[PDB]
Amino acid sequence: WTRNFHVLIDLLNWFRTTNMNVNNCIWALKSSLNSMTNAKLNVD
Amino acid sequence: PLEVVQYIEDGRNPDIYTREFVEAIRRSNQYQRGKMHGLKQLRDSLADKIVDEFPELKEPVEDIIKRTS
Amino acid sequence: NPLPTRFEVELEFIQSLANIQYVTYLLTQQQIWKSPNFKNYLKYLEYWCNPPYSQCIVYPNCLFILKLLNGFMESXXXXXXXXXXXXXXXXXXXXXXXX
Amino acid sequence: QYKIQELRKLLKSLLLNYLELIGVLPDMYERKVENIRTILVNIHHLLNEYRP
Amino acid sequence: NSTELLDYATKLSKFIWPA
Repeated sequence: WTRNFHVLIDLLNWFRTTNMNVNNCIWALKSSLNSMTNAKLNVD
Repeated sequence: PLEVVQYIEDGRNPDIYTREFVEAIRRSNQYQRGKMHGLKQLRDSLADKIVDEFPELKEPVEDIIKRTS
Repeated sequence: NPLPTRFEVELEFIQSLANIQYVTYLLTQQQIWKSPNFKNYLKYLEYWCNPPYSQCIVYPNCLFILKLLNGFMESXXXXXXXXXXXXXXXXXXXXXXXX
Repeated sequence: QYKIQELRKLLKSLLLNYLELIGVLPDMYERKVENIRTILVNIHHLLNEYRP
Repeated sequence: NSTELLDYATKLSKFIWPA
């Protein structure tokens, strides 16, 4: 089967990395909204 | 990840391994390029929406759609 | 945090009267009612209802509940049983208004 | 007049950051989301000035 | 006076009952 080995996989590894890079921002976008309520503060 | 030696020990042909790798690089290429295409559609769609929203912000957002080039 | 102060101790104690189950636990006792000490202490805690002591009261209920109990100790198990049902009816509306 | 002149500005900037966050996606997005965070906090400051 | 209520009533909006 061997008819080098390292090069044929790193491309797909990077293509798998990029998708995760696309998915990692949404969770931060969800945490920011939770971080905004602590800064938000009618009067009776 | 090392399905090659798993196919050698279990008794499978790595031709379907590297074949699914060709379909994985092609399908992943169309997937990422599709995400960038729809994302560009959102970028110029929402960007043009802000363009017709206000004119004094149209000129700078044109710079935004013309930057990183 | 360092050692407390009598002002904060009495403040947190009178503010603890806003909780209904805590007042229920205070009234369902048998030792603190044999000697005229806890009643005179509750009647003593009436200075928080007047300025400038009223500027630190966070919960408006504890004060008025105190005035109710001081209003009731002047004139056993049954009435003590009577109050919490009514206050229970009152609570949730205010809770809705809070947040 | 007051903070109402700046709020607008901040608002106008927020969208301008959002566009950026859209145009990045790559691993650059992180850096951008930082700036976005700062903008939101500014909004909160002005509202604090509207509390009393 | 109203000056005590404009600065004291603002702390009554943030407050859950004590536990």
